[PDB]
Amino acid sequence: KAGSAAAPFTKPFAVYKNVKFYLGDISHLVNCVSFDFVVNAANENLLHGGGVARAIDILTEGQLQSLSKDYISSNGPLKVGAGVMLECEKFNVFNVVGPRTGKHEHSLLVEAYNSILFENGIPLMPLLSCGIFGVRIENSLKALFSCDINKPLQVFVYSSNEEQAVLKFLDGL
Repeated sequence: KAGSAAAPFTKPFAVYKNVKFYLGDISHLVNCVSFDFVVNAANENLLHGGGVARAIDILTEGQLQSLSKDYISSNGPLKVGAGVMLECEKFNVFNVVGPRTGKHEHSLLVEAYNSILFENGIPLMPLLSCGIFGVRIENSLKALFSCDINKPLQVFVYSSNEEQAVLKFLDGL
């Protein structure tokens, strides 16, 4: 929930330099914080049937998936590490593909986080590759903080376990 809003804001549970972290559903947080685009942790085929992808698709009333079908028909699956901005009616959604855990996960997460950073403006974004893709949250955080972050990021996590992982990670800096 917004504390208030000349542009919305809410208390992050942690801040490190440019990066603010929030515990919250993206469906809620799009009304809590200030951001220029939302980041969808997408799969290569831009099939947004589950997770944060489905939350964002529902927020865009199916526009994300329809724009994604067009993008795929014209351009093909996103490369792991790459992202594409799809401008929906109410939200610009940057769809970025984190790697699955294994070889090259760090460099690929770094490419993905850099693609977010190369978009204009402030993202409201999850950490990438956590959960289903199997990357340890600590490694996802490590990749993110491996990048030159010269703009504000609004980063969200869903569980108190993730929140503790972030606070522990941040403590070690």
